Formats: sequence, structure tokens, C-alpha cells
Amino acid sequence: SRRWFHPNITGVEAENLLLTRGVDGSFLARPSNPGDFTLSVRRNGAVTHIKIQNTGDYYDLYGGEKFATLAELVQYYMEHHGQLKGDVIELKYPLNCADPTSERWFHGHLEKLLTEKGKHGSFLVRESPGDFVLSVRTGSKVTHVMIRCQELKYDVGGGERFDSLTDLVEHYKKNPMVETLGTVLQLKQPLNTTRINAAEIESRVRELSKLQGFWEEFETLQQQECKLLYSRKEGQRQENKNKNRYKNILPFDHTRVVLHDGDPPVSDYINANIIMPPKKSYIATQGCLQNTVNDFWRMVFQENSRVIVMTTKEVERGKSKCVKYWPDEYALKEYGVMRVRNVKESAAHDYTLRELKLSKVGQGNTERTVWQYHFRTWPDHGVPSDPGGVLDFLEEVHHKQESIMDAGPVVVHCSAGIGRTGTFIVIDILIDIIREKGVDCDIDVPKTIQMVRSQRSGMVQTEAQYRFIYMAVQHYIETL
Ligand SMILES: COc1cccc(-c2nnc3n(Cc4ccc(C(=O)N5CCC[C@H]5C(=O)O)cc4Cl)c(=O)c4ccccc4n23)c1O
Ligand SMILES: CC1(N)CCN(c2cnc(-c3cccc(Cl)c3Cl)c(N)n2)CC1
Repeated sequence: SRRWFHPNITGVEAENLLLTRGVDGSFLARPSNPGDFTLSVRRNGAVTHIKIQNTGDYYDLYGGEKFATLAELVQYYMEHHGQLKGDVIELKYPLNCADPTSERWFHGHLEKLLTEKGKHGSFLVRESPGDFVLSVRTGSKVTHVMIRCQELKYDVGGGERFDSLTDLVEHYKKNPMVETLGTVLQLKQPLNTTRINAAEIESRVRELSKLQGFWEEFETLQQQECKLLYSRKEGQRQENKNKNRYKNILPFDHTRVVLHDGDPPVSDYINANIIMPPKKSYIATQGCLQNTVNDFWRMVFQENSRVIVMTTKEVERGKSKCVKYWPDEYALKEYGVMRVRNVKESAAHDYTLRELKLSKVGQGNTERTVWQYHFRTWPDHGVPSDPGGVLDFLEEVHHKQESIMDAGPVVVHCSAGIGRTGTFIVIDILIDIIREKGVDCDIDVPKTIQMVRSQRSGMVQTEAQYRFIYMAVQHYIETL
């Protein structure tokens, strides 16, 4: 559960929530300078507020570490005590939020939708005078159950009195209401309201821009990240620790790229994950470290990748984001058992293309061209103000990949390999559907993102990137 995240509270409400309803060790997280977050913790009868910043690459906690998601941050600190501080700050008791705004089924002020979009077990909750309504589709019919709100507690007319709509919903999901004549009011899935027909994107973007709808949709997607805390054990191994750019941003074990090139102790690790929507696939990875450049080339060779997308400069804000893992133009280099030649560099307005020749030392017949698309103009913080640049680049990447018979996954990297990497990958997935199925196709932005996030932690980091994905898809349809 992610109940410790309160979307509509202020620092004062946070202080009062913790002081009157919490104990020492009680905590919550909340949004802010908008785009920022706060971890409010009770310690020795007083409330401490800790800043969490995210400009697009990772959640950066003051006096703490860098994380892929707020759920991974909270999971880590509740499990590993002494890491948050010079005195230590302990996260013991999540202070639960009763607000249903970030719930998939909660539709505030609202049968047409349930009849059109719904199926057996599709449900929603809307607001009635201070009471609520639970609308369910079964089959086929729609049944409305009234939700009474009496003294801050919710009930369906009898039985238990719930402290939140979430507790009521979860209860009647486990224990369904049965009608006298035998209809089981099964709450299988929330009604889908995010799937749109691609030709109607401008209309959805206009509605999401109204007071903003993008924030509510994004925060509801963020609330589902608690279902994605998959094991990341391999990345934690002692021998793998210095192979991670950020110690707490790790690849899921179930999708990590396993290296079999093996020099005969622990030669099978890279901080990278296969992303499936081979030739139609991606490898999402971090910017190389000096000690992972050989592993990077071993991955590229093994997976038969012919295209690399780099979405960072080597250096941003005087900080190294990715080592230069490729030779200078016309130069030849050996990176362990792999040999790379940089044949030619071509400079475009937003990017540089490097034509590389990769082969294994001692084996001539293993040579293949690897095209490196280096996007150089993405801002240091936030996202581009216009997506034309990104789209033109992605179009070029897509055509290069399409032209190469049996090419492996497209390798995509930035610094941590989750924010800009996730953004470019999601735009590419969505645009690919519009290529195949045409403008009369269905697209579901948060569905696509949730699917990518189950393959690598925190793919698509911010609300600014979320909105950029909608703008990029809108611009692609408008230029069709
Ligand atoms: C079914 O799901 C799962 C099944 C099995 C494993 C996991 C699992 N995978 N990763 C994590 N993490 C992240 C993490 C863990 C350790 C370190 C770390 O470097 N080490 C090693 C030396 C000291 C320690 C330390 O820094 O204190 C860094 C990170 Cl980021 C957690 O926090 C975590 C917390 C509660 C439960 C599982 C966790 N879990 C799992 O999710
Ligand atoms: C008004 C409201 N409270 C805010 C918007 N809203 C929704 C609904 N569903 C998703 C969704 C879709 C597919 C996968 C995943 Cl994981 C998610 Cl969470 C979403 N992001 N927002 C509807 C309710």
C-alpha cells in the first residue's frame, strides 16, 4: 500500500496530522516549489520536514539517497535503519491518507461510461449531498449502491463503518455484496477512463489541461507504483555494488540483462533491463561508468543491438552523467574483448549520429555497424518546450532500426536510465501503435507507462515528462 502519500495536504496540515494522530516514528510524504516532494517525520515529539527533489532523473532526498520511486525510497528506509539523518530519522509508522483523489475508481463529481467502456465487474465511485455512489456493471446491467457518509465514516446501509472510501472499496472487493436474487456485485476492475482513440488526443489534452487534470492522472499512476516492488537482489551483490551509478537505483532481477560473455567470478551483471512493448524491444540502461564500459559493449554485442540512443550530454551541471564509451571519430579502440571503430560522426541540430563498427577481438566475421544517436539538446532540468526535436530524432532512430534485418533491441540510456530513458521509450512505444494500427487506434498513456515500469523501476519520473509524452503523441498525430 502507498497510503503514506497525501496528495492534497499542506505542511501545516502535515504537522497537525502527525502531532495529533501520529507517534514518534510516524511519517508521510506529500507534493510541494511544485514538482518537489516532502517527507514529514515525527521524532521526539517534533515534526521534521525533508525535501525530495526530482527534475527528471531520480527522487533525490536531502541527507539521504537517490531513488527510482517514492515507494522504493519508503520501502528501503523502513527496512534499513540508520541511513536517514547528524541524528538518525526513523520511518516506523506510515500515517495513512483517507483521501480517494488518487484512486483509479474515484470520479468525484460525475452510466453512459459504464455502458460504453465497461465490462463485467467494472466499477466507479462518484459523489452524490456529502454521500457517494458505487456504480457496478455485471454480466448485462448497471447497479448503483449508495454510500452514506455519517460522522467521517462510510457505509453501504448496514454492517461495518469504514474510515475511508478505500477501506470500503477493498472490503467489498474481497467480500462482494450479493443481491437477494443472487447477483454478486463483483468489483473486478475500475472503469477505464484513460484509453482514448488516437484521433481524439487534442480533445483529451485540452480536458487534461483544465484545473490540472494531468497532475491528477499522473498522481493516480504514481499510486500504483506500490505493486512494482520486485526483487533487485542481483544488483545488491557486493561484487555488483560499484557497477551501479546510483547505489539504490537497481535493475529488476526478472528483466535484467544477463551477460554470458563470462571471463572465468561475477561477470553477468549490468544495470540494464530488457523493455518489451527483439527488433521491437529496448534495453533501458544507465550512463556508463569507467568500470562498466567493457560490460556495456559485451551487452551490445550479445543482444545484437544495432542502435543506441543517448539522451544526456557526457557532462551536465559540471557532473559526469555518462563516460565517453565510444572512440573519437576515425579512431579504433579495444574495450576488453570488444573492438570499436568510430567510422564517421554526422552533426544535426539536436543530435549527433556516430557510425560505429563493433566486433569481438580475434573474430573478424563478428563485425556489425552500431548507430549511435546522441541527443544533445535536452535541458538540464525539466523537458523541452516543443516535442518536434524529440519526434524528428525518434523518427530517424525508428527508420534506422527498421532498415536493419534481425537487429536486436534498441539500447536507450541517460544518467540513471529511468527518466529521460523511460520518456523516449514510452513516446516510441505509443508512436509505434499509430504507425502500425493507424490514427484510428486506441492509446492508453498510463497503461503503457505501468507496463514499462514493471520492467524497470521508475520509468518516466515526473509530471513534466508525463505531459511531454501527451504533447509528443499529439504533435505526431497533427503532422500525419
Ligand atoms: C517481492 O519483492 C522482493 C523480494 C525480495 C527482495 C526485494 C528487494 N529488492 N530490493 C529491495 N530493497 C532495495 C535495496 C536493498 C538493499 C540495498 C543495499 O545496498 N544494501 C545491501 C548492504 C546493506 C543494504 C543497505 O543499503 O542498507 C539497497 C536497496 Cl535500493 C529494499 O529496500 C527492500 C526492503 C524490504 C523488502 C524487500 C526489499 N528489496 C523485493 O522487493
Ligand atoms: C479521476 C481519477 N481520480 C484520476 C485519473 N484516473 C485514472 C485512471 N486510471 C489510471 C491508470 C490507467 C492504466 C494503468 C494505471 Cl496503473 C493507471 Cl493508475 C490513471 N493513471 N488515472 C481516473 C480517476
